Amino acid sequence: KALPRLKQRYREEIREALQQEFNYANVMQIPGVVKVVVNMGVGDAARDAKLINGAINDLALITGQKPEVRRARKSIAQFKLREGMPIGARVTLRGDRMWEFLDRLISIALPRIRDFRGLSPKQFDGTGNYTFGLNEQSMFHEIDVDSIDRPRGMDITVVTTATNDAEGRALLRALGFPFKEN
Amino acid sequence: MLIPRKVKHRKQHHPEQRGIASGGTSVSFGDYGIQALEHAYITNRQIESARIAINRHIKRGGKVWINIFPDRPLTKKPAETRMGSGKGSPEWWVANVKPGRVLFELSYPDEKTARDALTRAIHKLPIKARIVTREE
Amino acid sequence: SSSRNGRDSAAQRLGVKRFGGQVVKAGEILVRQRGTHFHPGVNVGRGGDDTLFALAPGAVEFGAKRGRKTVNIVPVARP
Amino acid sequence: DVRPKITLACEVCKHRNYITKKNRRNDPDRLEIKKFCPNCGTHQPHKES
Amino acid sequence: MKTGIHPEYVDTTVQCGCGHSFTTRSTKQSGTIVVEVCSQCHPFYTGK
RNA sequence: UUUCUUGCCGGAGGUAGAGCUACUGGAUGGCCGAUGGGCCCCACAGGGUUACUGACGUCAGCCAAACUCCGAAUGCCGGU
RNA sequence: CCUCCUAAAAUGUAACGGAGGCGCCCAAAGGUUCCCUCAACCUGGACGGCAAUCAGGUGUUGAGUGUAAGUGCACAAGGGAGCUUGACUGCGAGACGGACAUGUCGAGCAGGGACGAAAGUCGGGACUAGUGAUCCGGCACCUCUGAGUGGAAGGGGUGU
Ligand SMILES: [Mg+2]
Ligand SMILES: [Mg+2]
Ligand SMILES: [Mg+2]
Ligand SMILES: [Zn+2]
Ligand SMILES: [Zn+2]
Repeated sequence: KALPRLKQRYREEIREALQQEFNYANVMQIPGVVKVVVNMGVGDAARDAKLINGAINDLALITGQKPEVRRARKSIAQFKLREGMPIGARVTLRGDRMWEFLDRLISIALPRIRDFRGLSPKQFDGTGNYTFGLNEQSMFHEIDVDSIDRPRGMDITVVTTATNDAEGRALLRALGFPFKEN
Repeated sequence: MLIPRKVKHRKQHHPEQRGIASGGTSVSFGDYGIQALEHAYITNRQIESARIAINRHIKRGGKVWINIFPDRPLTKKPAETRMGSGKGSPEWWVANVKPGRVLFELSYPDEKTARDALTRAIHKLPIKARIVTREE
Repeated sequence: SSSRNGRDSAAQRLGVKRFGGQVVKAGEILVRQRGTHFHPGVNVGRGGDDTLFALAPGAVEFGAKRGRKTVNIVPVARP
Repeated sequence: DVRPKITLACEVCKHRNYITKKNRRNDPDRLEIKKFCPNCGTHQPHKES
Repeated sequence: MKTGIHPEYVDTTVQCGCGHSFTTRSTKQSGTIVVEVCSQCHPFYTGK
């Protein structure tokens, strides 16, 4: 009896739109969205570890799930990094949580980018995956404007069942992403 | 003066002079070559001398290949020393040469000076050698 | 005029002790080895230091199993 | 010494049953461990002496 | 969904300066978020 | 007769030999050309250039007591 | 004392022959149950660059195994998590190796435990170094002895 709006807008007509656009052999061929992954690559926590607390708090407040701390898998002095210290936080969004989250992204956070000129269509993987980084965290209304001690951006990765760039871009355009044209 | 960039082991047992060659027994890059008919360690100074002799007799044209590389080290003890107290220090580089091995290779327009240069090189080697050509 | 070498350990007398076809009692050491160059088969156990020993009387038989060298004990019959 | 020899006694009958080694810098405290004590006939807690 | 280790999630409602309202969920405990510029209110999405 | 010799049968090797796009190294000549040098534009963004140094790959010919995808003859253990 | 080559395809084999390591460490890096698969490269990503964290793909072993080298290990002995102390007591058929003294493996039985639904595994660590005979003496415990007798001193046994 509960159904998120983006899930509905997908199910009712993106199915038929993509089917008539690409003439698939059958229904299961139609590309869909699997998961969206949000992480803060802190890195600079090597000097001081308390940056991770702010990072995880921001991820929790923007995603509704607490993140997990990603430790260093190698030791590198050039960055002054040893085995296993808090370096980043990840959040994996699946299901209706992912659906309403990226609805919120596509409708609220992105318009609040300062001088939003668009997202490059050429940001895709070549296997149907879209990833884009972000320079600031103040766009989400769910962070108080006085909560920012310092700026901390994110990487957002969207994983789809698209075979490659064509259908990946088509699905994301149909979803309402603000792409450019060049 | 050919020396390997590095070796895994600086001190090694002597190469064995048994049998006849099984690889590199035919002329492959040039038109004529020098084939060995004896067993002998061939040092890099001998190779240098033979290469210089061929180059001098051939002058401008022609190209010369050296299919033999001295990567095997030989050691000698300091002089006036009694036996014992460890192994010597490496101060020769040789390549083990069996009969049938083709050592040098020449590609030149004219047969007479080709063979003459090859003979000049042969006279600098410590082995009995002969000149061979691609045709059977 | 001295060498930094010259020191060595004792030989540990490893190797196969009972070859194929020999009759062994239970608990006899069949092969002394470092790794698992041979793996235990039927009625053959593996010691702490990787020696294979018979678990039951019979006749030693070597073999292979999925590319692994194995040692087995064949249950010799009654006289 | 860093890794000295410690001796563990049963908490009940106070018999010195086992001797072992531990890193004193890593473990400045006495070692609590459950070990079999023969005369007691059962597993009793042991403490470093 | 683990027991209580996550920040709480509340059904919310978003209304814009364009007068258009949503129905969604977020961590905003007040249950409603007011925004100035929305999707149909941005020049890029309007084509300007 | 358990010893020994001969025939047969069952065994486990890693030497001699050989092989290397089968590993770790060494190493010859090409083809291609990253990178860098310098030249060439000169902006310092924006592009074509070069005795060259020439990665990676690839075609052919090679080497090794401490190399091995391979691998004898003898010898050794057991049965008969 | 341990590892490799010399060492001549069982074992063993010398030289002031060729190369290295050890006189430790871990209360978890031990026991058990359960799950997982690296390195490298390509592509895309905010600071971020060859290389930090994230995503997709190719990738059967080239990573890693506390520490040398070799033999092993991808079925994992490599990576992760929960519980835990078997890094036990009394023993031990049968073996390897050996001048001797040393040294090494061991199924299985009983007690009392850990883990596991169970089968089962557990008498330290993937394996091989990390050590010192005897005498003399110290400490703890024992239903041993006690120089006429009761004690005691001293002496024995077991662990160290
Ligand atoms: Mg995809
Ligand atoms: Mg001559
Ligand atoms: Mg030393
Ligand atoms: Zn007790
Ligand atoms: Zn609006």
